[PDB]
Amino acid sequence: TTPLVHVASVEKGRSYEDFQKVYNAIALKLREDDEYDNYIGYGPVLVRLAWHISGTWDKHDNTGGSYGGTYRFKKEFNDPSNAGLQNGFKFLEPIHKEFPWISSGDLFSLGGVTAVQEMQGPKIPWRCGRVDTPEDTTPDNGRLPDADKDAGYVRTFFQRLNMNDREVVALMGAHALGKTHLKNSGYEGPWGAANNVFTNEFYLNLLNEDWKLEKNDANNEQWDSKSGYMMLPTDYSLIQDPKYLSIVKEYANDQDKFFKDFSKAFEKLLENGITFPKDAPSPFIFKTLEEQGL
Amino acid sequence: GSAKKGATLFKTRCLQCHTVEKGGPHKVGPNLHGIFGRHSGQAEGYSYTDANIKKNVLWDENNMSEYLTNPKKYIPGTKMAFGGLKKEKDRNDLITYLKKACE
Ligand code: HEC
Ligand code: HEM
Repeated sequence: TTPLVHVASVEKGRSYEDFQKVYNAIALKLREDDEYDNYIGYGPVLVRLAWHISGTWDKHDNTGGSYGGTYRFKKEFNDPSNAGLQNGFKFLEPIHKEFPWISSGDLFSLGGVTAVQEMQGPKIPWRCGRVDTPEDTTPDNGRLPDADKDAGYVRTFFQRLNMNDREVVALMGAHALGKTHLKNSGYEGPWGAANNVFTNEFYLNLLNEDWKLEKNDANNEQWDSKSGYMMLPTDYSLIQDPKYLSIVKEYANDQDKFFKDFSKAFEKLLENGITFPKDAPSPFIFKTLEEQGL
Repeated sequence: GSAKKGATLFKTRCLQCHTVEKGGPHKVGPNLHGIFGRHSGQAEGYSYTDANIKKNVLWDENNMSEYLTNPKKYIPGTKMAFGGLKKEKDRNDLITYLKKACE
C-alpha cells in the first residue's frame, strides 16, 4: 500500500501576509510575557515544542511528523517526554483563538520559526499547508529521544528522521537555548550563559569547558562544568564520536556555517512527511519585529 | 526608575553572567563593580574581545542604555550573548538598580 500521503493544503485563500500577522502576534507576545522561567522567556520552550511535534515522524511508514497537529490530543500531549511543553501550548492557545483558520500543525511549527528568528538566529524559510487529522492519527508515546545515551543511539535514532551526521550536530546546537528543569526531566541547568539568544555557544562550551560527570538530585548523572553549565549524555557524546567532533569543531569556529546548516536542518525537520503539490507557494521568509521598526 | 524591579531583571537576565559586588568574581562576564565612570574594557584580569576594548566609551547611564537595547549593534564583535532590553522601563529599572549596586 506504501505509506500514507500527506498533501499540504493551503488554508482557504490565505497568503504570506496572513501568515506574517500570526508571527507578529507570536513575536510580540514573546516581547510581552518576558518574565517566564526567570526571564528566559518563551523562546526555548517554543523551539522545543516545534521539535517534539515534528520528532515523532517515522520515515518507514511516514506516521507522526508535524502535519497532523496531533500534539493537541491527550495521548500525545501527555507523553512523558513532553513534560513542560504544556507551557508552550498555553502560550499559543490565545493566538489560536485570534486566528482560528491556521491548523495546529502550522501554528506549532511557525512558532518555533518565530522564536529562533526573534532570538536572533538565522532566517528559516517556512511553509504552510499542514492539515489537522483525527484523534486516530496520534502517535504512540515513545518516539522521542532519551538523554541518557551515547553517540551511537543518537546516530541511529536520527536515521529514522532521515538525518545525517551534519544535520544532527547542527540541530543539537539548539541546545544553546533554555536549560534543563529537574521537575520536567531529571536533569538541571543550562548549557550556557546566553540562554535566550541564538549563537554557537553550545559547541564552544562543549569543547572549552572542563566537564565532570556527576549526579543531580533526581539521581541521574550529568556532566557539569565549573562555570555552572551542564551537558546531557547525548550532548557530551557529540565530542566522544570522532565524527561528530569534527562537525562540532567546524561550528565552534564558524557561526555562519552553523547558522546555515541549522536553518536547512530545522526546516527539513518541520516539513518531513509532507508532500507539497507543485502548485504550492515557495517557502516564506518572515520579517522580525526589529526589521519592522519594533 | 524602580530599583527593586531593576533588581529582579538583573538577577533574571544578567546574573548568570555577571556579579556587581566589589571584588566580585568575573564569570562569563566581567565583575560590573564600579562600571559607571569607567571606560569599556577596563575590568581587571578579565579577557575582553578587542572590540570591547577598542570602543572605549565611558559608561554613563546614557550610552549604557543604548548598549543594553542591542549589544551587538553597539559594539559589533562583542561576545556578550544577550538579545537586549527592548523596554525603556526595564532599561530604567535596571540601570537605576545598577547605578546603586555597582557603586
Ligand atoms: C552571557 C550570556 C551574558 C549575559 C546574559 C550578560 N552579559 Fe554582559 N557581558 C558578557 C560578556 C562575555 C561581556 C564581555 C564582552 C566582550 O565582548 O568582551 C560582557 C560585557 C558587559 C558590559 C561591558 C563591560 C566592560 O565594558 O567592562 C556590560 C556593561 C555588561 N556586560 C552588562 C550586562 C547587563 C546589564 C546584562 C543583562 C541585562 C548582561 N551584561 C548580560 C556576558 C553576559
Ligand atoms: C538526542 C536528542 C535530544 C535529546 C535527548 C534532548 C533532550 C532535552 C532535554 C532532556 C531537555 C530539557 C527538558 C526540560 O527540563 O524542560 C531539552 C531541552 C531543550 N531541547 Fe533538547 N534534546 C534533543 C534534541 C533537541 C533538538 C534536535 C532540538 C531542536 C531543534 C532541541 C531543543 C531543545 C531546547 C530549545 C530546549 C530548552 C527548552 C526550555 O528551555 O524549556 N533538543 N532537550
